[PDB]
Amino acid sequence: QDVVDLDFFTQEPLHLVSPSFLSVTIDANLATDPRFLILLGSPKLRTLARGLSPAYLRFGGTKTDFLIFDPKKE
Amino acid sequence: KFKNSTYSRSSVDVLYTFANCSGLDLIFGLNALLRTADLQWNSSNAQLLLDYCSSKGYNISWELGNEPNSFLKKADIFINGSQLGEDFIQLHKLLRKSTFKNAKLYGPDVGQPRRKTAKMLKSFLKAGGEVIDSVTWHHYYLNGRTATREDFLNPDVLDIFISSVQKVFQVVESTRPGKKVWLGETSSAYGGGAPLLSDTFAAGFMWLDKLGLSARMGIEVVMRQVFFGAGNYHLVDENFDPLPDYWLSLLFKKLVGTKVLMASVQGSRKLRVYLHCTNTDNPRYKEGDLTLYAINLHNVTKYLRLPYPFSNKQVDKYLLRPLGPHGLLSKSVQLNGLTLKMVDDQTLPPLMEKPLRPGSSLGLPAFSYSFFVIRNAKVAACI
Ligand SMILES: CC(=O)N[C@@H]1[C@@H](O)[C@H](O)[C@@H](CO)O[C@H]1O
Ligand SMILES: *[C@@H]1O[C@H](CO)[C@@H](O)[C@H](O)[C@H]1NC(C)=O
Ligand SMILES: *[C@@H]1O[C@H](CO)[C@@H](O)[C@H](O)[C@H]1NC(C)=O
Ligand SMILES: *[C@@H]1O[C@H](CO)[C@@H](O)[C@H](O)[C@H]1NC(C)=O
Ligand SMILES: *[C@@H]1O[C@H](CO)[C@@H](O)[C@H](O)[C@H]1NC(C)=O
Ligand SMILES: O=C(O)[C@H]1CNCC(O)(O)[C@H]1O
Ligand SMILES: OC1[C@H](O)COC[C@H]1O
Ligand SMILES: [Cl-]
Ligand SMILES: [Cl-]
Ligand SMILES: [Cl-]
Repeated sequence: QDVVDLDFFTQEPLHLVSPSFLSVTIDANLATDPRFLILLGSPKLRTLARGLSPAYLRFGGTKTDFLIFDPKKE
Repeated sequence: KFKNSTYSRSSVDVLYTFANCSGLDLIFGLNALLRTADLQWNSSNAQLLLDYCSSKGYNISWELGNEPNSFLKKADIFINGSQLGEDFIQLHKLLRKSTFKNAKLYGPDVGQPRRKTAKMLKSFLKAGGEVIDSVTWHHYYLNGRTATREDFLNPDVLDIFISSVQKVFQVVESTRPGKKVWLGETSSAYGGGAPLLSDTFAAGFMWLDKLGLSARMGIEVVMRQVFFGAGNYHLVDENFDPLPDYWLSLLFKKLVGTKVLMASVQGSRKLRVYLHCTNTDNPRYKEGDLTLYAINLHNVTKYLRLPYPFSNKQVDKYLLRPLGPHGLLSKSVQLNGLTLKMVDDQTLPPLMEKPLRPGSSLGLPAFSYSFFVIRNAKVAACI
C-alpha cells in the first residue's frame, strides 16, 4: 503493498491562480425570499464569509434573467 | 416555470453590505432577457441600477445573463452568441461612461460545453471577446435528482471534468488566445444538489478534486455554488451552520498558494494528488514551503513517500474525516481527530496541524482527503 511513491515537479509554476481562486456564489433567486435582509444581515454568516476572504461573491443564477430593478420598491 | 420579479434598493444594499463587510468582491448578474423590438438588449433597467450603485459608491463587477443556452427552453426566447456579444459591447459602453469607468466585466456564464454550448460560446467570443475581462462557464458532474453515493466516490465520474475543461480551452484558444477562463458557477450536482449527498463529507471528493484539476489545467478562479441558500450544495446550512465543504474550503484558503506545481504517483485514478506552493500569508509557514493535498478513494489506507530532496523534511498533516456515526454521509467533520465547530458566532477555531515524524510515510485512510505542508522545502520557484 500500500506504499506509493510521489514525483514532484518543482522547477517553475505551471500556472498562477488568483488569490481569489476559491470563490463563492449567492443564487439570484435568494433575493425573492421575504427574509433576504435578515439572512445576509446575520453576523454569524458574515463571520463565515470573512474566513474565505479574499474571494469573489457572484450574485447570479437562473433568476438573473427574471429580476427587474425597481428604484421605488418598498 | 420562472416569472419576472422586482428587487429593491434595500436588497442591493443588503447584498453589497454583506460582500463589503465580509471582505468579498461582488459580481452582480444583470437581466439579459429585457429585449427590444428587434431582439436587441434593452439596457434601460441596468442603467437605473448602474446609476444607483455609482451614487452610493459601490465597487462592483458585472455579468450579463446566466446560461443563455437555456433561454429558449426557459423563456421561449432564442438569443444567438453574436447578438449576445453585441449586447456585452453595449453594456461595456455604459460602464466606461460611469463613475467606475474601469469596472470589470465577465461573461457569458454558459453551461458546460456540449455541442450547442460550444457554438454559442465561440460566436459569443468572436463578437464580445474584446470587452470581457474573463470567460465564465459553469460545470456540474451529475443530476442531483438521480446522483448516487457511488457516483460521488467514483474516479471515472471525477475524470469527466477533465474533458469539459479541455473543450472550453479549445474554443477560447481558437478565438481569443490568453483570455482568462473562470468557473463562473459550479458544484457537485444540478437541480439544487443531490439530497443527503451534496451537503456531506462525501461531497468533498468532488469539491477538492475540482479545485486541484482546475488549478492544474489553468482555470484562474472557481466559484462555488452556493455559499448559502436553499440548495443542499450550500457551504452553510439554513441554521447558518457550516457543512464539511465549508471546513474543506477554509483549510484550502489558508494552506494552498497561488503558484501551481505538479505531483503524481508512480503507476497511475483512485489516489489523486495536487501540489502548490504554500500560501505565504500563512504565519506558521515560510517562503519556499510546499502544500500537497491528496484524495484517497481506495477502500484501504495508503502511504505516500516524498521524493528527494523532501524525504526528511518536517511535514504538518491536516487530515479530514467524518464525525460518526453516519460516516461519509455525516454533516460533521474532524481535523486530525478534533471536531471542527465555531467557537462562537464571531470566532472560527484554530486549525491545528499534526506534525509528523521527519522521514515518515504520509498516511491517508480509505475515503479521505488531507493536506500536507512540507516545511523548509526551500523550493526556489516558491520564493
Ligand atoms: C476484501 C474484499 O474483497 N473487499 C472488496 C473487494 O471485493 C474489491 O474488489 C476491492 C477493490 O475495490 O475492495 C474491497 O473492499
Ligand atoms: C418580463 O418582462 C419583459 C419586459 O421587457 C417581458 O418582455 C418578458 O416577456 C417578461 N417575462 C415574462 C412575462 O415571464
Ligand atoms: C425598454 O424598456 C423600458 C422599460 O420597460 C421601456 O419603457 C422602453 O420603451 C424600452 N426601450 C426600448 C429601446 O425599447
Ligand atoms: C475596486 O476593487 C478592486 C479590487 O477588487 C480595486 O483594485 C479597484 O481599483 C477598485 N475600483 C476602483 C478603481 O475604484
Ligand atoms: C443572430 O440574431 C440576429 C438577430 O437577433 C440576426 O440578425 C443574426 O443574423 C443572427 N446571427 C447569426 C450569425 O446567425
Ligand atoms: O442548481 C442548479 O441547477 C443551478 C443551475 N445554474 C443556475 C443556478 O445556480 O441558479 C441553479 O439553478
Ligand atoms: O484494496 C485494493 C487496493 O486498494 C487497490 O485497489 C483495489 C483494491 O482491491
Ligand atoms: Cl453546466
Ligand atoms: Cl449560438
Ligand atoms: Cl437560494
